[PDB]
Amino acid sequence: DYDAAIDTYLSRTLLGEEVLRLKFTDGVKLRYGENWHQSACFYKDPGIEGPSLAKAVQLHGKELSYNNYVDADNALQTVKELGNASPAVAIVKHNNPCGLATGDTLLQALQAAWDGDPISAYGSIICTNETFDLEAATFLNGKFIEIILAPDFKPDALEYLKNKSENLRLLKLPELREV
RNA sequence: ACAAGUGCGUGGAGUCACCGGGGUACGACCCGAAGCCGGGUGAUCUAGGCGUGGGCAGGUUGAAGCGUGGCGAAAGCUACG
Repeated sequence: DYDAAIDTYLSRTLLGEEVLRLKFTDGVKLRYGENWHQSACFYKDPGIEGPSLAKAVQLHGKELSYNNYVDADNALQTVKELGNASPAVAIVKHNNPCGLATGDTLLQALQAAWDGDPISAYGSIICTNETFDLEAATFLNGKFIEIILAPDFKPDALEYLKNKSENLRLLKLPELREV
């Protein structure tokens, strides 16, 4: 690190050619890639930043893969543009947030996005802006989702989904409603 | 029960007493436990429930809430009271 700094600074000050070192430490192999012979491996960053996939817990659900991470992040970015305040949600398929909603009590918003896309949908990445509740949990029942992101969850809700479903990659992100 | 043998019985001595021994049942030569069961007694102690009262020197710590002030484009972060 020390030396890297000594490089970046000097290359930007003394001379002009600037050098950007990257922040990709602690690795983890995933399933594979777009195809079975396309092995991808997530490399977390040591940076303490804030809302990021690095700091998310897979309560239950088979190991997330390439596409998973990708879309999940796109979703996160979508919900994070609206900056707290008004309740909001989102969804996404093949790197395409195809279902943003705001509204009041999530319920409506959530389903309104499901109306937005009632085709492809099945197997998207719901990205709510706060905790999920049974109201719409029963709406989600049958409507296959790949991953469900959320700042936090409610015990009964969490349990409910957990046992009922057998695929939802529940990946609520501890404290994402900040900078 | 057919027979043959055999068992028991048969040519009159028992019965009623008094004084004794002994067996058996009853407390049974005397004393010696824990226990079992019937009907009554007890919550002045102690355990718990309830009603209605009494009490806890003097200090310490300093949650939420509230006021003012900082740092911030906001998001938000933060000091003291």
